[PDB]
Amino acid sequence: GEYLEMDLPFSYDGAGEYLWKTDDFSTTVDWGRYVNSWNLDLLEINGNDYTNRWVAQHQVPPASDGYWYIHYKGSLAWSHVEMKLEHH
Ligand SMILES: [Ca+2]
Ligand code: NI
Repeated sequence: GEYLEMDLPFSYDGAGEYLWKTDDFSTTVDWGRYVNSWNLDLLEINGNDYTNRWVAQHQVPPASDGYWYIHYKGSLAWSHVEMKLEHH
């Protein structure tokens, strides 16, 4: 299971189980830069459970190498995650 690097903003739609990594999360307080998901079985980031929950990027601790390691699992065509900036 290799973590595939991606850049923000990032979203994914549909079923499957995927491993992604990024170093692009906000580390300063910004309630506009968030992660959200729905209809997932699992969304874990650095061992923290965010499955189907809204969280600001700055609330998610990085790993000790400065990356965020994301494990996604969904079983539906409308399973979804997004990691992005609030448009307003
Ligand atoms: Ca990057
Ligand atoms: Ni605008």
